[PDB]
Amino acid sequence: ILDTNCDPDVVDYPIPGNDDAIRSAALLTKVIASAVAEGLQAR
Amino acid sequence: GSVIKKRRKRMSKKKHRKLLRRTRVQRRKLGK
Amino acid sequence: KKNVPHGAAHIKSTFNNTIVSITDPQGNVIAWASSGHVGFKGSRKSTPFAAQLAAENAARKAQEHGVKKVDVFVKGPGSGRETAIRSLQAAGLEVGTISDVTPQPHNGCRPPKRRRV
Amino acid sequence: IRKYKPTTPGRRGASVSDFAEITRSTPEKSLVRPLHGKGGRNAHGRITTRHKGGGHKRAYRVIDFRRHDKDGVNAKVAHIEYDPNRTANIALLHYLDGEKRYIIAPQGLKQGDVIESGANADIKPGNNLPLRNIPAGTVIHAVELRPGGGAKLARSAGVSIQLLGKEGTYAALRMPSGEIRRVDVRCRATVGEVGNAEQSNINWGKAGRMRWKGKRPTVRGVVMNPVDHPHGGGEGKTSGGRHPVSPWGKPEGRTRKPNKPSDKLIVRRRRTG
Amino acid sequence: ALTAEQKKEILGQYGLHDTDTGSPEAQVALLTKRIQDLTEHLKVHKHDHHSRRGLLLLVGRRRRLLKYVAQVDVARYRSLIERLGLR
Amino acid sequence: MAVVTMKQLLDSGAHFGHQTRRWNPKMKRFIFTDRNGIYIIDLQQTLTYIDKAYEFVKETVAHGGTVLFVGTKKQAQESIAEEATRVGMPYVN
Amino acid sequence: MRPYEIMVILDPTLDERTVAPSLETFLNVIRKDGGTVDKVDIWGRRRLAYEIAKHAEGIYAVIDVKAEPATVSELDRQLNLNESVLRTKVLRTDKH
Amino acid sequence: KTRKCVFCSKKGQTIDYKDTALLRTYISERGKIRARRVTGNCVQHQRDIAVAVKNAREVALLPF
RNA sequence: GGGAGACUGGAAUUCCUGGUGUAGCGGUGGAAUGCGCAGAUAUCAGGAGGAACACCGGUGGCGAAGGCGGGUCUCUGGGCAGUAACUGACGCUGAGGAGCGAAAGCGUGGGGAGCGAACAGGAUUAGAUACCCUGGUAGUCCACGCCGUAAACGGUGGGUACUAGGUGUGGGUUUCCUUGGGAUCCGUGCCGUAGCUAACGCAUUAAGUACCCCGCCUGGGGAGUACGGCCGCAAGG
Ligand SMILES: [Mg+2]
Ligand SMILES: [Mg+2]
Ligand SMILES: [Mg+2]
Ligand SMILES: [Mg+2]
Ligand SMILES: [Mg+2]
Ligand SMILES: [Mg+2]
Ligand SMILES: [Mg+2]
Ligand SMILES: [Mg+2]
Ligand SMILES: [Mg+2]
Repeated sequence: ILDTNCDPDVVDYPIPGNDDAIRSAALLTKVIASAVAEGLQAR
Repeated sequence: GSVIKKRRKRMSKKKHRKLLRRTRVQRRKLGK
Repeated sequence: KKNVPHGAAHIKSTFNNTIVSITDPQGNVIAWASSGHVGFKGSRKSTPFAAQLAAENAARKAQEHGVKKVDVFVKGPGSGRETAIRSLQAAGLEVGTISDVTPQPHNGCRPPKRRRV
Repeated sequence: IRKYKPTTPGRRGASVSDFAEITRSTPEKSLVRPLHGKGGRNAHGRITTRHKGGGHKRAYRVIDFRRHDKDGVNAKVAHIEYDPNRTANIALLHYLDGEKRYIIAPQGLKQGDVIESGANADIKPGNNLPLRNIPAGTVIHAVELRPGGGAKLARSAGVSIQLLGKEGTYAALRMPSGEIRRVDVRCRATVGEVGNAEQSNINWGKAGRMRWKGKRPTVRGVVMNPVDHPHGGGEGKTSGGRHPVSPWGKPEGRTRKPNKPSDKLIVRRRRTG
Repeated sequence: ALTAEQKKEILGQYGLHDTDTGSPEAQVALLTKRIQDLTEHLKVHKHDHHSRRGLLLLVGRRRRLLKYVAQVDVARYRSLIERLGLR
Repeated sequence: MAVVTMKQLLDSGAHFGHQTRRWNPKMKRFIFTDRNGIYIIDLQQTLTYIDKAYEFVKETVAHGGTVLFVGTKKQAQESIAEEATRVGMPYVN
Repeated sequence: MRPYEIMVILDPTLDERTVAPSLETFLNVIRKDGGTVDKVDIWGRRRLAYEIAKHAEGIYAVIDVKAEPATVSELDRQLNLNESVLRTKVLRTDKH
Repeated sequence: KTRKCVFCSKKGQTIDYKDTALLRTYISERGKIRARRVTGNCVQHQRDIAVAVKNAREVALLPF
């Protein structure tokens, strides 16, 4: 999860957003959890 | 690698071309 | 003399000086000004204050003829465009509309070399 | 262009015209008229134009420069012959009427193709057309100087006039020299560029060919006496002793037409460079 | 390059049997026809520099096929040569 | 395909950035505007990269593999711990 | 033969009642040389984007010709030489 | 943008140099051609749209 | 954007003409050589000409390598997939040789807008024959021909069977949904273990595991120089 202080040459799959906001980080983690769950359900 | 050998070759080629430019007229007078 | 209700204005603001020239919708200029004419010279011509002074001088010269509303046409980059627009709008003239009429060469004439300094 | 071999000193770098595009080797007996050399002497018998003397006698090969008549009558080219008095080959027309005439044979004029004069003619190299009907921007040659006066501009080989934008009763022409002239639109013009473009690159090699063409030697004034040329001889190789001046005392100045002539048609002279 | 009829007729004329596509003689005939077409194309456009390389490649393939047929059966090779008018 | 909306993405507050000295000069591919000294992030490129990463994760889980988390700050330790205990996946707090 | 689409922009000063006869007279050459089906679409009196030979609007026309390359080239040449025509654009409809 | 395409996916539309409305819905406000990253289309249809816009500008159907 | 030939158009710079129009314009970290008061700079209309075709335009496409993108028309080379029909070893390399071959330069006839070798001056410096500024001859452009030189770099030759893979991109086909995913073969990317190396780094597009072929080397300068020979109008290789 990158921000204004990340390196695009280092990160390959940039996921912009914000990591300082606790609520934003929690929502992003929930979204990632839902995504991995929808990916697992296919097996 | 480095540029030492390249600079040496450049200097040698430049001196050779200067000598050729200087002796062009004499070479032409001899080869005419 | 003549009378003109409204017209256009052209702001050629290069990296050295700003030339403001007001004209009629036909294309006949009647009042122009610049930093070189207002007093600045050399590098002092490429400044926002000199551009504002030239713009206000042009606005005064146009009001002396009877111009009230102008449509602004700014040119290529250069510090003093917004400053000249503000000076024109504050000297007692209406901005009306603003357009950036900049010549964009589509890879036309080859530009000069690059500065090595 | 055919370059001769360096067999003798007279053929070191000599060249000649390939003579391509020429079908017949003889002219039309009915369109041949006599003409004798003059050696540059006017009616008074005195040598007027220097450097003109012995040369191979030639025929006239009458060429119609007006083409005012035979508008709706087409004509197919028969042969492409050589003309000594001209700089480019000539073309023999076989008019559908029955008569034959000669043309300057512009570039790209093959044998068998048909041309058609008149106002309703198509824009193609070879046929005549009035400037009023010729669209602006095309290329023409040997058009005229006055209505029905005859072709007088761009008649040499490889040269051509550029018809710029016309306006009113006048059309603008750019000459091969670069001059911008104006001519009344009522003038008949020939479309296409003159043929024999390879001309002007022939190396004569020796003085024999120029002497056969009728060009005598030319003596420079520096090697003459003060009584013959302003560039006095002196004692040694002199550079002239003064500014360059004609043998009759005329300096290398404008020497143009008299002041205030009937030159209202010209709008821009040529450039010196 | 070649249409579906001008090529089908050449195949039927220079083939070994019915529905014979790719035989030595048929391939050589097709390569010769393409070589003539490319030679005319180059005579029209004498500064291609790519059609010339293609022509050289096709000529190399034709030479390889000719060598193969000559090493296999000299009779068929000479027959094809006399029928096509090469060398 | 789209799973999250820009409305929710903006209501959550996932567009703030760092100060002037803590900015990456090479981030010209994602910066859109600078309001009140805060670098604003784009939305369309982010939505596209989200789908790209979704496809990547789908292919990864199809081939066989889970996602492992990591964290060191003292502001989301319990959050990540609960998420991990719920989803059955690695985590470090 | 091959198919081609010719977009013609004529002079706006002319009337709409002389566009079809002119196009027919210009296409008679193809009709007599190669022969093909014709499809004329006249929707002139359209404002142009920029100026063309000191003109504001123009008369657009679309023609479809399944004829030879030489035929379409001669037609384009005649249209360009004509004075009433202002612009011509020939496109290939089969593949290109 | 972010969508597959309107031609490579809808498979029910063509690209012609006469569809002034279709070309105006794709070019920018200043008459410039939009980038593929903004239009969200396949490379083939993007090149086709570019060629169509160029033909329109040549036949004087757009203000360049 | 594979090449060749032909036609055609826009932006932009330069020049000229017809209007408006003043005492500055160009230029630099500051300053003038330059353009003006003979009407400079600047704006509207018209005309002349030549290079290149903004936006689409990119870790994207093609080509054997150079290299190639305004639009239209004629020809043509190369490559991919599917059917899988046809001859059935005809497969790969290649000493000499032949062809193509970045830019620069020369001859012929043109054109030359801008840029711009040399050349003139303005400015700094103790000295500027340069970096900066002002004009500009060859050159950059067209057709016929020439020398065969580049960091022609992927500094990595062409061909064949294999080596966890992960993941964007261009193309042609299939099973599962019914717009989304798996499989199929080639190119183009970036990481990565096994393996290779002195390390950098390569790592299915090898620099790895194996083989056929051509060229090169046995220390740096001398010297890619002299001699003789070959190509070449000349430079030059
Ligand atoms: Mg004489
Ligand atoms: Mg004497
Ligand atoms: Mg005397
Ligand atoms: Mg003496
Ligand atoms: Mg060899
Ligand atoms: Mg060159
Ligand atoms: Mg030259
Ligand atoms: Mg200079
Ligand atoms: Mg040597």
